[PDB]
Amino acid sequence: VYPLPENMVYRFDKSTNILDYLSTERDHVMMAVRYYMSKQRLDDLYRQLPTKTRSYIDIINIYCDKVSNDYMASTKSFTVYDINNEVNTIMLDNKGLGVRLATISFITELGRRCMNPVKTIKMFTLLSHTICDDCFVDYITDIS
Amino acid sequence: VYPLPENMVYRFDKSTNILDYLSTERDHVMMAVRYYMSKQRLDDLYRQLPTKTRSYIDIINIYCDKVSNDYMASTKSFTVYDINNEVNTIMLDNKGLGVRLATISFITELGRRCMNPVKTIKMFTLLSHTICDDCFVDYITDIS
Amino acid sequence: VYPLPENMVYRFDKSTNILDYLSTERDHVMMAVRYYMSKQRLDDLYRQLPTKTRSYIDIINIYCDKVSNDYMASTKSFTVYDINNEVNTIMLDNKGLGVRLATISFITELGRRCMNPVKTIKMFTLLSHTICDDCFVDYITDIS
Amino acid sequence: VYPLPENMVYRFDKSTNILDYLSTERDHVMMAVRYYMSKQRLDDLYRQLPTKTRSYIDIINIYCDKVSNDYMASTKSFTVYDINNEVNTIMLDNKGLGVRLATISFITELGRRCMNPVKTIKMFTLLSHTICDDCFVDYITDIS
Amino acid sequence: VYPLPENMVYRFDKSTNILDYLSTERDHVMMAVRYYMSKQRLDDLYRQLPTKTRSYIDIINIYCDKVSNDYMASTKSFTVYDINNEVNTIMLDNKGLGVRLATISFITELGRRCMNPVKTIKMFTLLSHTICDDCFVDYITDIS
Amino acid sequence: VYPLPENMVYRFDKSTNILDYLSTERDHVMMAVRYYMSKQRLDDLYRQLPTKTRSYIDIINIYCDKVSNDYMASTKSFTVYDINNEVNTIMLDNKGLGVRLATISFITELGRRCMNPVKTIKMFTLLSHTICDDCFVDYITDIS
Amino acid sequence: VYPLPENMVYRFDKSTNILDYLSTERDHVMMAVRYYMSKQRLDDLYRQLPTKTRSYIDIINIYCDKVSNDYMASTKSFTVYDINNEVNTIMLDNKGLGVRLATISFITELGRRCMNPVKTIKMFTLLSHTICDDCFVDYITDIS
Amino acid sequence: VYPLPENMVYRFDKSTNILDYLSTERDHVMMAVRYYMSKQRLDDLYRQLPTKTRSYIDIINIYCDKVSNDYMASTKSFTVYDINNEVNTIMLDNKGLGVRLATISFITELGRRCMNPVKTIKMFTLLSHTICDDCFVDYITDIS
Amino acid sequence: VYPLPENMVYRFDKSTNILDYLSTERDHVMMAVRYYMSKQRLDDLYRQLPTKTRSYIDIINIYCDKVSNDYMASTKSFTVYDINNEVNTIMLDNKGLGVRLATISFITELGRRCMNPVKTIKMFTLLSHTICDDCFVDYITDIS
Amino acid sequence: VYPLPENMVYRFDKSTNILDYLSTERDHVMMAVRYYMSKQRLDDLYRQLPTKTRSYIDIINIYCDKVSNDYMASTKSFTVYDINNEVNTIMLDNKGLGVRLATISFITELGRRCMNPVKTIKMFTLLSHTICDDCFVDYITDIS
Amino acid sequence: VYPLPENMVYRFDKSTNILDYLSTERDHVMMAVRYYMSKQRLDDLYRQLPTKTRSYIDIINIYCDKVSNDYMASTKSFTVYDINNEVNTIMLDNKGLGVRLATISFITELGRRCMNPVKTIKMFTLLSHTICDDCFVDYITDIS
Amino acid sequence: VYPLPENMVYRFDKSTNILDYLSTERDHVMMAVRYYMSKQRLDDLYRQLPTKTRSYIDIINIYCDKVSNDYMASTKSFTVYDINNEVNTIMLDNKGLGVRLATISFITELGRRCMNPVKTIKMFTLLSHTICDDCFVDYITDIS
Repeated sequence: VYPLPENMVYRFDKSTNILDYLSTERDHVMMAVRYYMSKQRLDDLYRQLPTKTRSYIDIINIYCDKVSNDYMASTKSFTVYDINNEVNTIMLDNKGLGVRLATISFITELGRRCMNPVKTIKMFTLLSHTICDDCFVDYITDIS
Repeated sequence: VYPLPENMVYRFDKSTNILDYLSTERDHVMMAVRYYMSKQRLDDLYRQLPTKTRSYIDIINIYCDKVSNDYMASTKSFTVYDINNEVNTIMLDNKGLGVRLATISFITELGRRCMNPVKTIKMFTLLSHTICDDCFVDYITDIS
Repeated sequence: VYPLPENMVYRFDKSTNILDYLSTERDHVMMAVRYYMSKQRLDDLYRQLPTKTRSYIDIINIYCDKVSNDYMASTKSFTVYDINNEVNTIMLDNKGLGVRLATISFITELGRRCMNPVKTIKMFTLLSHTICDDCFVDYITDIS
Repeated sequence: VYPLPENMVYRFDKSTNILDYLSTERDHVMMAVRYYMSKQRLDDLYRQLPTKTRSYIDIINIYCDKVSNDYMASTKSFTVYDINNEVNTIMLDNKGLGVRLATISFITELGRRCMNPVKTIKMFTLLSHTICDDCFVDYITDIS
Repeated sequence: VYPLPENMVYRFDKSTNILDYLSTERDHVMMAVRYYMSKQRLDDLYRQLPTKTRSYIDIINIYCDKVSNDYMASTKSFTVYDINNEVNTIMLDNKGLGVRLATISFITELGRRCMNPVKTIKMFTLLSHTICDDCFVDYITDIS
Repeated sequence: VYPLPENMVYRFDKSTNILDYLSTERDHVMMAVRYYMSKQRLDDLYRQLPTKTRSYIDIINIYCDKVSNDYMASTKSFTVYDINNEVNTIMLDNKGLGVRLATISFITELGRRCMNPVKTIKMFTLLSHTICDDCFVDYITDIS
Repeated sequence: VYPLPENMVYRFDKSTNILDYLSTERDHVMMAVRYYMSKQRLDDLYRQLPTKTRSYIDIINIYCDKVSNDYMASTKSFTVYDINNEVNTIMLDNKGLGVRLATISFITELGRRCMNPVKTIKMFTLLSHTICDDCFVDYITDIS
Repeated sequence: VYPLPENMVYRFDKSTNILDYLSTERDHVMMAVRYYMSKQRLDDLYRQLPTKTRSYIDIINIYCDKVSNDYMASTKSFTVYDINNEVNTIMLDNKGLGVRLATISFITELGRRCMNPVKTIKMFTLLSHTICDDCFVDYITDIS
Repeated sequence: VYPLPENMVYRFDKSTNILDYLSTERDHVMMAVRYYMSKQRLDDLYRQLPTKTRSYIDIINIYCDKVSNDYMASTKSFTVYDINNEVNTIMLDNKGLGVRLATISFITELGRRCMNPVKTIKMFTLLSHTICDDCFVDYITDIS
Repeated sequence: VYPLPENMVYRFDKSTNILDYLSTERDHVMMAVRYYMSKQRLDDLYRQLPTKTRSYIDIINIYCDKVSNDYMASTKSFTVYDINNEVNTIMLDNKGLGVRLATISFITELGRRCMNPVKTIKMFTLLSHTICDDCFVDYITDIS
Repeated sequence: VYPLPENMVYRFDKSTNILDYLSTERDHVMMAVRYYMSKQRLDDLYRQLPTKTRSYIDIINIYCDKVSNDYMASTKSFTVYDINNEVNTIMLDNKGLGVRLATISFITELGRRCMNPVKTIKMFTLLSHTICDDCFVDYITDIS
Repeated sequence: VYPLPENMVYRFDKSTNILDYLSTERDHVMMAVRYYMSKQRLDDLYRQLPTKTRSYIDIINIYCDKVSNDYMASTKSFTVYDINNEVNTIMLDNKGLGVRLATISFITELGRRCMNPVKTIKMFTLLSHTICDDCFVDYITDIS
């Protein structure tokens, strides 16, 4: 509230939201276990990727990291399904590279805000299919 | 086969198994998209964890990393369920810290070998519940 | 003015405001002396803090740094007093961690904008009392 | 479009605009050649600058980098000329350091958005004359 | 006492003196809050200083750091006032650079030993006026 | 002259030639402004280049940097035009990669020696067209 | 022998085997000369390789380094010839990438154990022909 | 040819000579395989050398690296044999350390220029015998 | 037990064995005190060793570290005495360097497993006499 | 003696005292063996310590390192026993944290001066019991 | 002699010339003592220089280092005197900055080649007077 | 004088003594020239020293640096001669290593305090002869 910028308190509430999921010691320990497992798995996955896939990851980092540096998801009842379909529709109409990269950043931010890991990775899996249309694949292979 | 150590060819076949999942350019690009999203999400998650949870992650790293440095999952029809229940049974009988840490490393390795992300993170989620019994939580809070 | 974003010139005026305080060579040298003294004192203070206090500082850095990276004070007649009391009132009503961390960042920014060192550190001293209610202390000890 | 923030797609379109200039392999190679030449020239130029000029560059970095971290050009028919004259007019009226530094950052951003190198460096050359009035030179020599 | 060097126990008592100020959890948290605020403010201040002031800070570091590497303040009732006046008197008689730099180091050490932040920064503010006589300013501008 | 190697004095005269362009404080400040702008623009350009173009830049660095480590332009009336045409003629006769890379290094050195930025970047622009014949593009795409 | 693991003494005997080749001061100096020459040559070779070849080297490092981290040659009368032919036969039957990478690691280990440099590099030369069948080349170009 | 320094085009032709050996994809892959093997072998060799041999390598680096920083081999029909014998003759007459170190650098450069690995390492092997006369061994043991 | 590799649980039990020695807070603090003292003493010891001894330590590191990277002690009633005598007997028969280095690594591992510091350093002291026979000393001085 | 500060020669005699223990090559080699073993054991011990014990070690480092940076043992017949008992007596009377930390630093320095490893670690073991009274444990758990 | 570049053997003879001054162990030890003393003195001198002098040193480094990277003294009877006077004469006629910087590099190289330390530093002392004419001082203060 | 430690003002006077030698701009520039020359010469000298001499320098650093970290010369009429002879006399009586190392540190400190470079290096030259008696050479060769 006021003297404080209202946008500011909301941002801080949002940044401390994980704490509502860490109510007991058991919750903390389970989070630690899952993080260890997930982080080891991701580090290992990258270690098995050949340079073709690594260069595609580099391209995504180049554009998504640039924009991000230059400039309902934490709910219990979260509808990735309609967001997916809305995305699919935007992609059939707009054939630019930009909107595809924008979708990647948008979904990534929903993933940051989502406190359910199974839901998060289902979202990533579905939306990566939707984002990788023939148009996106053609851009990525062209500029790599 | 022979002059080569048979264990060696099997290890190399295993390490190149992801390539059977990367058959088309689209498969490569989707993998790149999912990796970007997953890695951003994990980096962001850690950034929101308070020092209590970070110290619990440190403990797991200390023991699991030590052992790992000192010393059916890639299939289509993978049964985490029975592995879980076998683990649950070992934990009711053996109350040592070691077997709990061993389970973490074991499941982490199954996660490395699993080429299906939704299945992998369901496994982590279920098994982290099973591993974090009152006994494990008590150890972790005691030594942190 | 215009072709330039008006927000931009104001931001640049604000960032060069210290220069009005550095009018003579003597002003520059006194600033250098005070900075040396203050910076040595702060480095020394941290060096005498035990790990309990350091972990509490880490928690503040984790959340305040996250928000800050994700997203009248320079006047002669500055009223910390009413700002304090407004803060105190917000804290009696809102018991969230977020608003407490938001207050820390807000007051820190007023401190950045304040060109009077005695006034600045009186502000910090008063407001740190106000921010550290039983609610904030309970959060910080809980998650550390 | 919508579920996506409209500002976001526009930002991503803007960040991928160079790709319209890299349509053929020849375009990529020529860009690589020009970048090598330009970057070698700039590195070499700095290497021949004495400490007086380097300290003036440091001052610009200190204030422009601070603001930038705290917070029609890509067209074919780009009018630096009127922008220059508008700037010249603002500088005759406003004698603050801030507006001069703001002009530097503003023109630098137009340079980032400009996909024509000859036009870009003509812009820099003209506008550096306009920005470096006696007022700006006096500030810069005073605080260096 | 004895087998131990008496100077040694006194030095260790002195180095652990902050702990008498950190008696409760609230005291620890308030210290953490004030340190965060003060350290952010000081880092920000330096970031707004032009190269002239930075070179003056460098000079102080060069001589005070050299001597320090080559080789009543923590009380409740601390008299900066008489120390100031004693300093002022030494400076009217001794016109050397050395005694001015010695005063800086001396007052800095009193600041280290002072467990009251408002008193500390009042001391720095007053004594920086006293140390920066025309003689000191002349030395500093001459050798910079 | 003599006891000194004549080549040596000439090299030192050449390395200090920028100083004739930095006669006034205004000249120093304008140079600082232009350098800031040019360097920001170049850093930004690289940040928007995809991995295809970056690998082409790497190839140029690999060969031009190797040779350079293993082993009239500063005038007012400089004729890039005839140098261009001489280059064009050498390239129609000699189809080797080496002579193309040699041209890049040669023109880069003329750029180093040129104290006029508009002339320099016109030179780079023209000569990059001339160097990037079908032969050069074919080499670069082949070995990348 | 026993209390010691027999595998351990054998491993240590193997690791100190070079010392039988360094019997005189002359042997040490000749080894130093040959190492300098060989290491300079290899560093220089890499420096002349374009990014295409470097990415192929990266692929080999990615898979061979992964397996190696996860998990008769020192004789006078060493038969690379039959080992080659055995390898050739395994490759005609097994078309997997894994067995090709396994051969690389296997031959590399024979090279480590071989104390004759001319024999070692003849082995590498022959076996690199044998390993690089159309199948291996197709894998490597596909995933790069 | 001319406007270009003739020495320069020749140097660039020389630096790109490996490309004539990398005509097919198979040639690139075989080069990558051989480089991996050779580089692993050399890294492993150094790892088994005791400090005596390492200090002898350091001596060669100290003098050969100093000179190199201060300041027919790529043919099909290359005669190391006569070069060896010419070297042997120079060493019988000149007993200085310098000429021995000069031979090392000279042969190392022939090795850089030689595009045949078996021939290169035969050269190194033969010439290291020739260079390591009693005179060279005496120097190296004396100054180590 | 089973689904888990039995070797794995045993390894994890072994790696967490210190925790049985850290049952109370006092045990933790005493361990911290002893570690500080022991680590300071060892760092200080190395700092007083001349380059002769440091090169001998380097030799041990070179061979023991190589093997270790390439590839009853925690009991209350531990018999170093018989292990010593068994070692002494192996050394009278086997005059190789390898078995001496193997003994060093073997005893070092017993030291890692031993949770009694006085017993551990008695072991090291005795066994270092036994390992350093005239044969070992001759090897070490020869190759240093 | 004189022109030299007598304290200085004594300090240098003290710093070279280990050399009287390194009279033969065998003595050097045994020292190298014992250092390797002791240092490996200590590095390994730390690697098995959980974060609780590590934070207690951090506290000791924070205060003992601060004082040490701010500001009969090498004999054959050394009496730790009476020093222990003197310490025990000081601790029963003085309940400050400082004197406990002073004892740690004092005993650590005796350990530095002691050239007998078995005696040194017996000293550490005994004195760590004596220093870790209920008072010290209470301080350390309170501030961690 | 020939197959070897004659310039090369001469360069290597020159680079190993110090060895004629290190004929005995005593010569080596005295060199080590003098180097320690000289290097400590020079490091200490720089540590007492204020930023004015440091910026003048930076200017010399900028130009002398640039030229050196871009591109009778070791005798017993060395005449600095005539070289000085020749330099003095060149400076009265040539008023450019370049020739002054060239003299610095020239004399520095004579210093490198001079194996007598007293003679070397007399040379530096005399020639620094000669080089620092009013013309050089004016350049250096102007561009700093 | 008093409130200030008298030792402190004297230390600061001593640390700023060079400034009396830097009275004019010419003095600053000459100092910069001499420092550049001396520092280049010393860096170059070390680069030509073989590992034997470097290990002797390491030994001096090990002991002199240890003591220095653990714990009339600036006059116009300075008598190195009598100090030398006093040293010579102490060395004939005291045959310890310590007193020789103490002399090195003592003379090094006189060198730090001496503001005349020719006198300083004459001192180093003379005293290095005096310190390097047969006794010192024997120690240094023994422990290297």
